[PDB]
Formats: sequence, C-alpha cells, structure tokens
Amino acid sequence: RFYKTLRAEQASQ
Amino acid sequence: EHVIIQAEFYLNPDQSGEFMFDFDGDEIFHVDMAKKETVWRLEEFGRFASFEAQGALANIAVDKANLEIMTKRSNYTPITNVPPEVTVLTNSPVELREPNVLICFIDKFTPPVVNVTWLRNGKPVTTGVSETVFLPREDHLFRKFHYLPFLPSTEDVYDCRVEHWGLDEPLLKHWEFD
Amino acid sequence: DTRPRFLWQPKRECHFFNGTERVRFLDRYFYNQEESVRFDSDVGEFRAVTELGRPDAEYWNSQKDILEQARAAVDTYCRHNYGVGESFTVQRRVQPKVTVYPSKTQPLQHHNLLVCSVSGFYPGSIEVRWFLNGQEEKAGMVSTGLIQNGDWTFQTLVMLETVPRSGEVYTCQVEHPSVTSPLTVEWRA
Ligand SMILES: *[C@@H]1O[C@H](CO)[C@@H](O)[C@H](O)[C@H]1NC(C)=O
Ligand SMILES: *[C@@H]1O[C@H](CO)[C@@H](O)[C@H](O)[C@H]1NC(C)=O
Repeated sequence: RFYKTLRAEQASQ
Repeated sequence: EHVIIQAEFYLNPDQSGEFMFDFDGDEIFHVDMAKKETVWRLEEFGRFASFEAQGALANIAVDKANLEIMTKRSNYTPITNVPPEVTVLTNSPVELREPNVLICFIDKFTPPVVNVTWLRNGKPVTTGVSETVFLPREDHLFRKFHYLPFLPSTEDVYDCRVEHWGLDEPLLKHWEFD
Repeated sequence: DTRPRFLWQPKRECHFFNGTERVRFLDRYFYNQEESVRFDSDVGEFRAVTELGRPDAEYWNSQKDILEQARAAVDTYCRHNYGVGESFTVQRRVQPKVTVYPSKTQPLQHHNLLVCSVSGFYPGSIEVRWFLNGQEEKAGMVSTGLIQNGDWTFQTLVMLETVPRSGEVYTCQVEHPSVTSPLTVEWRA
C-alpha cells in the first residue's frame, strides 16, 4: 500500500 | 489506457519547490515543503494508500542542486513568462439559495507563482477558500484550481483576481446568478 | 518582482496500455519549460533533447547503476504504483448528475437554447446526444467541452439551439462507464 518514489539523481558535475 | 506522472519542480530566486503525483490529469497527492506531510487530494486515498514524505523532501534537495548546475550551465538564461488564462465556473448548475462551489481555473502559465484572490462584491474573501498545488500539463506549463463554496443569491457578485509576472495588470474573471 | 526566474522540472511518467500488459517509462527533465534530457524505456538509455542536456545524458549513461535503476522502473516503479492506487483511480466510477433546463442565447428574446447539464462524473469519458421525438439532432449543438473540476470530477454543458414548439419532447441521452446502458432526461415544451 506504499507509493514508491522515483529517486532523483544529481546532474554533472 | 492511463498515465501516472510524478511531477516535481524547483524555482529560484523564490526557493519554491513542490512534489506531486498525477493520475490522468488529476492529483493523487502532494507533499507540503512547509511541513513534512503527504497531503492526499481526497480523504479516502489516505485510507487505501500511503507515502513517505521524506522521499519527496530528498528529491526536492536534489532538484535544487540540479537547478543551480543548470542555471550556471545555461549562462544564467531566465524563464520566459507565460501569462495564465483564467476561467470562473460552478461545480454544478446554479440554484438560488442552494449551496454550490465557485471554481477559479488558472491555466497555461509559467513560472509556478501566482496571487489568487476571491472577491465578493469587490471585497477579499479570506475564509472558506481552498486551493490546489501547481498541477502539470502536457505542454509543461502549469494548472491551478481555487475553490469558494457559497450560497447563491441575486445580491452577491463574485470575481476571481489573478496576478502573474506575465500579466501587465491583474486578471479579473466575473460570476453572477442569471 | 522583475527579477529573472530559473525553473527545473523533473517529470517521471508511467504510460499504461491494456492495464499493465504494455508499460512505458519516461524520466524527463525541463529547464525553463524546455526539455534538455530524457530516459525513454523504449530506448533503454538517456538521450539529450538539447545541447544543455548532453553532459547529463553522457554522465548518466556512463553509470551502470543509474541505467539499471531506469531500465527496472517499468516493473519496480510503474507497475508497482499502478497496483497501489488501482482501487481508487483506475476502478473509480462516479455517476453523472443529469439536468435539462431552457436558457437564452441573449437577454432580448424567449427560450432559444436547451441546456443538458452533465456534472460530477468520473472518469472523463462521456457521450452526450440530443434527441427530438425519437430522432437525433446533430446540427445546432454547442458544448463547453469536457471540464476537469480538479477534485476528481468532470462536468459538461451540451446546448441545443432550437425554438421549442408546444408538444415537442426533447431527450438528452448520456453515455458513461459508471452506468451500464444510456441515461435519459426528457423535457417537454
Ligand atoms: C554559455 O552557455 C550557453 C548555453 O546556454 C552557451 O551557448 C555559450 O556558449 C556559453 N558561453 C561561453 C562563453 O562558453
Ligand atoms: C504577489 O504579491 C506580493 C505582495 O504584493 C508580491 O511581492 C508578489 O510579487 C506578487 N506575485 C505575483 C506573481 O504577482
């Protein structure tokens, strides 16, 4: 029953 | 055929940031940055599902850092202001002295910053009013809804006043019983 | 406030076809409303949309961990989240409230417009037809189109441009997923 977050990634550099 | 969108944003110099989930143009939930709580669009959603607000706050921190990188990389190229189009409607056909809701639909605008004020006979309405967060669009502009429940009468006129940096003067959209 | 603004818009999209049979994931990034870089599940790696996104596409594609997480999203993120909210999103069916009332094009003449108000329904998929004495009236129809109220309800007003003559029976027929056969509301002059 938990909504999953698409984890944000850092840009370069 | 359905679409689920996890829409986020970070805006400078305002330091404004939002995180939300969209299902076919409708908001499932959003996370308030002032607090650390998952705000469900409808009460029932929170009873059938759950979300860890911490994930949203962590993503907003990454978006902020990414915006800094992007601002520098673009050699400080600013956003072009796209002014909104405003529509005032009622959630159902209006019946005299039978409660209804006034909807102020703010659409097709960027950046996601707007000052929205309901006016009853030219006077601001501070209580009873509710609003949505900045909702996504296919063209990557923003949508927003402002709500005002009311008792329809022939003596009370309403106006939704919207202010945006893309507008020369505030936009006023009218509603009266006919 | 005349100060310049800078906006970063990540959009993580999950597109569904035949339930969860075919699922497509897109991780898109917009800088000042302009798409710079994107991951599309049909491609399998990051691609630059503008020259601004080229460093990110190359950097994210060089990391096997980032690529594997994005390639797994259709199952671990898309299909998962679809199942979490299915009962109150995909399964959501809210009946329309159908009302028929006469109105006027301009306040200088008698009732020359018949309004069919179709409100508070979910989902947005709807068909509204006007009938006069069992025959479909195609010409003279003006609608507001589909209106999203923002509270998981939709509304529409389908108006017929007609001068009602006594004895005429007009029917507004509504078709929506919430009801098995069509809905009908009659109006007599
Ligand atoms: C500054 O960044 C822009 C990208 O928006 C690029 O076109 C331009 O060449 C850069 N200027 C310099 C001096 O490198
Ligand atoms: C809203 O009002 C405040 C105070 O008057 C002002 O500083 C701000 O710039 C306004 N925002 C917009 C979008 O007009």
